[PDB]
Amino acid sequence: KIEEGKLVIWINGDKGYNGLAEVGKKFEKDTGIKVTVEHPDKLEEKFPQVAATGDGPDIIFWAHDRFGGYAQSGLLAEITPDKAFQDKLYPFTWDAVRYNGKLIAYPIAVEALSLIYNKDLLPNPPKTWEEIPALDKELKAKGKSALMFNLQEPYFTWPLIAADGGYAFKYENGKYDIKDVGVDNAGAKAGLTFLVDLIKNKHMNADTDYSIAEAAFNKGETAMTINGPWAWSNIDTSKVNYGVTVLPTFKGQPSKPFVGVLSAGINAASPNKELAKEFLENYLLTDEGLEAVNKDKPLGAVALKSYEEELAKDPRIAATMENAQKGEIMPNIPQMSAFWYAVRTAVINAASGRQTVDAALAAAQTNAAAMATLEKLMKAFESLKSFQQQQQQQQQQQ
Amino acid sequence: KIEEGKLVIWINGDKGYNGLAEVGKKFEKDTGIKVTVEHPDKLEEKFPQVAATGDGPDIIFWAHDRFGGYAQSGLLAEITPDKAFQDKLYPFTWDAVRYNGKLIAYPIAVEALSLIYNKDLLPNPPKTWEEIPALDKELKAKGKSALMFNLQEPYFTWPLIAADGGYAFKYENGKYDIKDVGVDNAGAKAGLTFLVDLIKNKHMNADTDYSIAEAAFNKGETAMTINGPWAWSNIDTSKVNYGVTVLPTFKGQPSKPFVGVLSAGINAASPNKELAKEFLENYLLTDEGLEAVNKDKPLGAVALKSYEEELAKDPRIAATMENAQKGEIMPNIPQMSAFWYAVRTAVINAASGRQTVDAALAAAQTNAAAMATLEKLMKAFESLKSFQQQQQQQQQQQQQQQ
Amino acid sequence: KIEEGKLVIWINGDKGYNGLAEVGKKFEKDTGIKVTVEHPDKLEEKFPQVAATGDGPDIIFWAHDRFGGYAQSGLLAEITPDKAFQDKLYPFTWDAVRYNGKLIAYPIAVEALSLIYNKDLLPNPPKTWEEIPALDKELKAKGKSALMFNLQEPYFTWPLIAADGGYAFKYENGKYDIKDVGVDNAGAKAGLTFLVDLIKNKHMNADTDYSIAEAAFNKGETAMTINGPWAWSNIDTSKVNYGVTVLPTFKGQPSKPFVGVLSAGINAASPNKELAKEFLENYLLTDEGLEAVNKDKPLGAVALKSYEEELAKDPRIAATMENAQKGEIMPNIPQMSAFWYAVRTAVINAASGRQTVDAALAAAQTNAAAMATLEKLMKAFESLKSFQQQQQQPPPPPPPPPPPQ
Ligand SMILES: [Ca+2]
Ligand SMILES: [Ca+2]
Ligand SMILES: [Ca+2]
Ligand SMILES: [Ca+2]
Ligand SMILES: [Ca+2]
Ligand SMILES: [Ca+2]
Ligand SMILES: [Ca+2]
Ligand SMILES: [Zn+2]
Ligand SMILES: [Zn+2]
Ligand SMILES: [Zn+2]
Ligand SMILES: [Zn+2]
Ligand SMILES: [Zn+2]
Ligand SMILES: [Zn+2]
Repeated sequence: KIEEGKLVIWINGDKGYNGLAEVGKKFEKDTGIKVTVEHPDKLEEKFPQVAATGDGPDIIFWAHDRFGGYAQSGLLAEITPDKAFQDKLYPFTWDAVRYNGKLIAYPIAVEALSLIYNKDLLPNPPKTWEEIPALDKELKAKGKSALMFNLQEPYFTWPLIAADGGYAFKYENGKYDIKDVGVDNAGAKAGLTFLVDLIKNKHMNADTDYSIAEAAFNKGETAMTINGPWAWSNIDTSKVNYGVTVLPTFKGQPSKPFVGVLSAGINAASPNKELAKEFLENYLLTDEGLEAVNKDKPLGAVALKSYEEELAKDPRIAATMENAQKGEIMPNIPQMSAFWYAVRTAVINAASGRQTVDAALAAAQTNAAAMATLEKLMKAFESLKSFQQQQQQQQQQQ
Repeated sequence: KIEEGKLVIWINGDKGYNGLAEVGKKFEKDTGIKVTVEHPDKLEEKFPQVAATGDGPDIIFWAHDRFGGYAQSGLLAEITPDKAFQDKLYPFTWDAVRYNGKLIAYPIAVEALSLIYNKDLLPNPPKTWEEIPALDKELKAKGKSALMFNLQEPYFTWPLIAADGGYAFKYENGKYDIKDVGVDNAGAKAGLTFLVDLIKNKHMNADTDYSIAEAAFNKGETAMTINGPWAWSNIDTSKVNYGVTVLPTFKGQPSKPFVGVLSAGINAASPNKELAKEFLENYLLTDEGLEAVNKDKPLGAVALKSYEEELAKDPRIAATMENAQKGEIMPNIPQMSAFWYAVRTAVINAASGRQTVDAALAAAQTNAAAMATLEKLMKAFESLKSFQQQQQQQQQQQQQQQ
Repeated sequence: KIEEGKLVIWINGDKGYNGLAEVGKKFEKDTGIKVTVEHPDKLEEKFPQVAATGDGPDIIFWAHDRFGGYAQSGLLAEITPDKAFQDKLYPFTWDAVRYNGKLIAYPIAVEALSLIYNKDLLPNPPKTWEEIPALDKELKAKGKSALMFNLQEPYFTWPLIAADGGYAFKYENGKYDIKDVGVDNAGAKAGLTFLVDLIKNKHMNADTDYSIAEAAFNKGETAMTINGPWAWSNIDTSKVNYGVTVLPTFKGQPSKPFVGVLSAGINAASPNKELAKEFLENYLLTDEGLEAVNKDKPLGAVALKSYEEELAKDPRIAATMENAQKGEIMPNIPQMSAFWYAVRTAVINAASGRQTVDAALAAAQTNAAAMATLEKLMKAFESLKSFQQQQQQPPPPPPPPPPPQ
């Protein structure tokens, strides 16, 4: 009992859900359909629980990375946008929303790391990573630092590593070639070498965690930090005059940051599949649909070109999109979670001086793809196999 | 002990074993060799203990699915029958007895599921699945039911799931590309959807096992049941005037039931190779040779064309063969055992309503890839504590080198 | 040590480290870089500890067989021998020091099983295995056996099993198709069948290890035995007129022993790679270079052509090179560990007569492909989850494998 001639939608309670209900209210006045917008506890964990029984929302708004886990479990139905509508958003986005070579959701917003500098002590930010050794020495004169960011998290260091040539998995025609990890090619090796070199030369530091990093920019002790939109709402509080632009280029090559995409899919057992697709087609994905959601909580850079250009005037949005346009979509696959853990145990050891670059990266590849399925096959089996035998005889033992 | 120079034969019991002694009589005359037949108990597991060591029977009659594991263990010897002899049997029975491109057994009899109907309620049975709902209410008025067959089983339900396009492991070129299941494509979805509908719309029950099915048709409480030749004798004793025909077609596509070709194979450690392949190729696989066994215990439809027509006059056999022709040759690989438990839980979840079609169904592919691996890792685990444990320290090394 | 501006070399306490050291003070004078030659304990284990951290020697001398885990763990650096230098060595040795298509070391010495025969009991040695039966009866009368070698080992039996057409994996350009395990084809069957036939035929015993075969030869109880260069020294002390020649041919085809190649690899962390390459190229590996090492302690067959044709004068050396050119460059991949164990139990079973040739040979490769992931993957995450999450002998893992009922 998901619905019956109405649209109940799910979206995280920190989003522009009030602006969405306004789009649902304008939708109601136009067709005659009651559009409930909800925002329950850890929905992304509770959704695959009820949607498996055939219940819950008609539509669910979430970042694409968590969608592959639904799209595989047959919880999302395939969408069907005509080519006329497919051109309205962006070429790179659609690619973030296909599972098994077929579109599984409508992309809403976008999320990419950008370079945040202090215009007061640094009015013209660097175009490359190569003057940062030059810039830190100059900054050390006034008791300041050129760069200070979280090295304890792979997502933050990945823009540099993947800048020259490195890549997580090889995306081939809407079908990631899983057996093609790229944390070994000279590009990934030269990248991480540079990162550790800055730690060695003392142009940077090692124990910089997110707590320290963000709070080192708000007091104005550093010239630059790399961080995504979620940080903007803290630089305003700190008064600090802040500029946002494209990341610096390494070896002349543009940096590759991982790009998430807030997207909305349609439930597999949601009878109102037409209305759900109807609401999303020309009520939310229209200029206003987003303008209305944007007012409640700004969603950064949007998927829709037409409204993306209207929002482009804002430099921060303008740069986030430019960073996203040369970035790699964070793979929506299940082995992605093992990659992160592998690359994390790499960069921690590489920076610490436990393993020389070339060794820890080549180790990551061996204990990434191989330790990806090892537990997967085992856990996924020992969970379902025991569960199967646990639930079966207990059903008759009730 | 080495199997002996005579042709020693093993065979379960249910089949016409005394019928082989009559074939051994035509064989003891021309070539003059004593053809014994042992009827062992639980031999489907006692074979890789005697034939593994170099003993066991020269020949073994058994369903082809079990022959994969025998074949893979190197216990069975490859055969090469005449190209003209191969055309003596149905081309589809040949693909049943192959491993990695190599023929490893002689096909005897086929066996597929078929529609069984009570002539005194359905004088003309439906060719279409879609008419099951309409026929149910028409019979419910008389206090009856349209169809009733086992649901706690993938063997019986699969025919419908597979009907549209759903398959186990893909067969391409005398092999199985295992990394290519098909319990999730549109076909497999459309099928199980339809089956779950008859359950929720009350045209059909959910908790129906085999016991309730077979009996209800014998008691005349249903007008159709899906079953094989193993229940023919029971409906003979029920005194119920029953028919039998080709399975109902879903979505204009023929329903595909799992096949089961009974076959004989010559084991590797059986030096009496030529005799076996002589006796089997000619003496048993003659027009008359099959009569002999069939006369003891009926074999159902047979792989041999010429003799097939002879029995095909009985519609019961003609439809078993017509349904085998258009079905899945039950793959003889190790991963197949997993396919069962995964669909087993998939179909029971879909029927009880606790999950849904696409939901419980997409799980089966994840369960198929997850169950197969550990089973194909646990049989080495048992071997590591029996070859690197028992062979390394229990026996010889402690029994002589202590 | 980390070095920086110098050259620290690890070899092995028993090889011609002195001869290498003389090349050390030779190179030292020509450039200005003092070369140190050290011989640590169990260095084959020590290297992947200290090298992984950016310490250890600049170059390492070891059998390419273990260089696979070094090249894979990213500890060794890629080399670049010019086209002219490539041709200077025996073509087949270059295949020994390749990883994922890349060269990861310089080959030095070659070591392959040979055929050692007593000249007194048997002047002209048999060139075929099919003659072993008839030769055995001939010697049985005089109270002697024709051949006795190690049977509780696949490194000694394999040469025959593979002689017909079998192999470990598949090398067809510069890679291994690991899903190819060829211990099952007619070759292996016909091979092992012959060997097992000999045991049942009583032409040879079943409970023969190394120590027995080495002793029975040296005492002159047997005519022939299969053994590498390492056993020569003991036959020298036994004063038994021995000769070494090519292995007996089976079914017309040459026999096939696994080839080992001593190699000199350069650490990835070495700041002075240029010196390491210049020392290993233009010094040690030119006639005189090896001439030094060989004099402190013999090397056997050598990767270099010029100095080989001069060493080959010794019949035994030219017979190791003959055997090696027909041998099977032993794979350095991590799967090789399981393969050995697999064949070990396959032969121990076939010899004892428990299972048929066809069974033991099919059951070998299934136990091998299952074993390849049972430990190389299981013990790989087992220790990773143990540490990165945390807060000779297989010793099997957990967890709970509940089946049925
Ligand atoms: Ca349109
Ligand atoms: Ca608000
Ligand atoms: Ca007749
Ligand atoms: Ca077909
Ligand atoms: Ca030292
Ligand atoms: Ca000089
Ligand atoms: Ca040159
Ligand atoms: Zn909420
Ligand atoms: Zn500096
Ligand atoms: Zn407007
Ligand atoms: Zn109905
Ligand atoms: Zn020493
Ligand atoms: Zn003999």
